[PDB]
Amino acid sequence: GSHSLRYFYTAVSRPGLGEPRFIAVGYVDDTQFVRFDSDAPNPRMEPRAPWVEQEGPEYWDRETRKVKNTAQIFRVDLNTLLRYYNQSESGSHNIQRMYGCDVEPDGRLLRGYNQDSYDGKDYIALNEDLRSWTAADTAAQITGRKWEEAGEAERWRNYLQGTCVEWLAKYLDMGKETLLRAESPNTRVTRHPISDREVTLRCWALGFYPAEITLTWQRDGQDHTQDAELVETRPAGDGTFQKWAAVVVSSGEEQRYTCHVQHEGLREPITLRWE
Amino acid sequence: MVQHSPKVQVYSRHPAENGKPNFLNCYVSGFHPPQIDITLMKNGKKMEAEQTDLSFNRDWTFYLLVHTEFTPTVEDEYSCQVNHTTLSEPKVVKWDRDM
Amino acid sequence: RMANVSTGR
Repeated sequence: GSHSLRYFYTAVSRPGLGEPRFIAVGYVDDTQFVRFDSDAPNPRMEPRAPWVEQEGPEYWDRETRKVKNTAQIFRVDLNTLLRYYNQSESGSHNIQRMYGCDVEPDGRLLRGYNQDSYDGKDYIALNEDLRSWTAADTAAQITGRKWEEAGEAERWRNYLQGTCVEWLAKYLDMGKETLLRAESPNTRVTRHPISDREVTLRCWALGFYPAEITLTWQRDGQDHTQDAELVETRPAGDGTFQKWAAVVVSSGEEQRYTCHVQHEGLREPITLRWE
Repeated sequence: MVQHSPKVQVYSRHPAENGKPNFLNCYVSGFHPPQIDITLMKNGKKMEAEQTDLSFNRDWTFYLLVHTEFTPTVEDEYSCQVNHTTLSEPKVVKWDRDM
Repeated sequence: RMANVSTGR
């Protein structure tokens, strides 16, 4: 189906102690593949996936050069916003940026995006047309006018339609053995008595990729997902994901309940019940 | 000043089997601001662990994974302790092999 | 590949 290349920047000021802490992380779909952390004597862009290790020194030097320059602009940006908002230097502040491209199965662009924050709130965002900006407050309006004058939207449009899509295709081919093959969930129903009268039935989905999944419960062939407790999809730690959904049932009535699992890896959606 | 309190999940990578090596996870998400204290514990005492690179969701809220290898037993209690500016006291979530 | 360094806010 659809695929994405995405980057996430975070900068956190450190009052009275030196330069801001800057973190950059890159993702292809749900898989992280690059990192940068400013907290090192000589920090570099680094691999976080086996399939990107192949890239030569040229690649790593260019990414490192770009990320280090970005870290410096984020440092000046934090200082600039202290002036815009008339805020004390003594208090810590933070700025985030996330951007990326979503493509169709054949490789063609579906959408490009870019957004900036300040202290956990929307600051400025590139519009859908990739030609204009939406500013969230009067400080962001200063930035907006500045970026309009500089022709910033054109550079983003060039990157998102060009470099972003092209390199995503390269990444997908480089790691086709992992990125392009869906990993089906291992599924089971477990039983946990609460008392002689009540019992918890928990439906497990383990070790799946990608993260998107649907867990639903039925009773007597009727939907009762509204009664279930569903945990947020969580990382297993090895690049796969986990999720469960549980219902409290009357003891003796467990055969009336069915858990249904839908995931991209499954040729057929599975329905399970307590054995 | 727009803040969000962290959600916390504590869990193993594979289904727990007593005396068999495994991996213990503390997944913390939906929080702002980014500074946070996340500690995995064995019997109320800190385990030395690892914390993933800071990342965030579309709503700007951050998520982190703190993890270490562990071998579950009948007797040992595992937990995760989370401290954040939004919280009145440390959030302590016990590990339950059935969740 | 990332985008190149942005213009200041």
